[PDB]
Amino acid sequence: GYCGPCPNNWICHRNNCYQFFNEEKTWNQSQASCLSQNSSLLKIYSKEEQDFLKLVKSYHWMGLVQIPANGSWQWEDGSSLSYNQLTLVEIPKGSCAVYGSSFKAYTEDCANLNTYICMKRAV
Amino acid sequence: GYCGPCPNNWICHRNNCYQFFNEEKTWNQSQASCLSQNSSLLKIYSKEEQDFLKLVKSYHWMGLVQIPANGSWQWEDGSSLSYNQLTLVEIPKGSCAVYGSSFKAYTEDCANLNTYICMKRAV
Repeated sequence: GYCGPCPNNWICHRNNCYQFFNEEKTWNQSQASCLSQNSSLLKIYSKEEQDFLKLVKSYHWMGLVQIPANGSWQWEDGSSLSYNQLTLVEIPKGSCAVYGSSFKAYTEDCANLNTYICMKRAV
Repeated sequence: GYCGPCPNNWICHRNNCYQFFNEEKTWNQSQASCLSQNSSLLKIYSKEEQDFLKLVKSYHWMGLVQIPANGSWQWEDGSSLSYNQLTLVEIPKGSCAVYGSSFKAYTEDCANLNTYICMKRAV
């Protein structure tokens, strides 16, 4: 069958759309860049349905952030981080997270410059 | 727009279809597995149009083999390996090649067991 719809030249899988950007930006600028293209930073909503992402090397900003008050990690769509989605390595002080392959994420200072991955959840 | 057509749950990009198999097989068994699903082992026909593949980690069988006589490397579709497609590291004796990320390939004994990537070139 066909996969989509998706922005031109984006990778499509189960109707989810992904694109990898190597221009480095802060977490906020990365999220903004994704939003300007009608998407959001990468969200791992299901390891089973996003299996190939385990093969993505290096580190990239994803849509996982820390809440100021309670300090609870949640995705940009407001949903909360679940145990079965990925293994988050909480390294001191950082309030944003980079995806680091193998369904593992690492906390970092949001002002750090990183490449990033945008995703459009299917409808 | 839409991307495809592609086998169910395969990754689609510019209408090319890809799937990553972690069950390890010899080069021949890997090619056969791809063929049985109407595809062929991964071919890098254009670094520009297959850019995201630079991010694929580990090593996987691809459709690049050595010809018995002249010993010229060519893809499975008969086309010849071009300089601008990838950097092939010819390590002694092997007649098959594994893709090793960053558009680099490494020669290996075809009987080695490796994970593999299948691809359906667009039409």
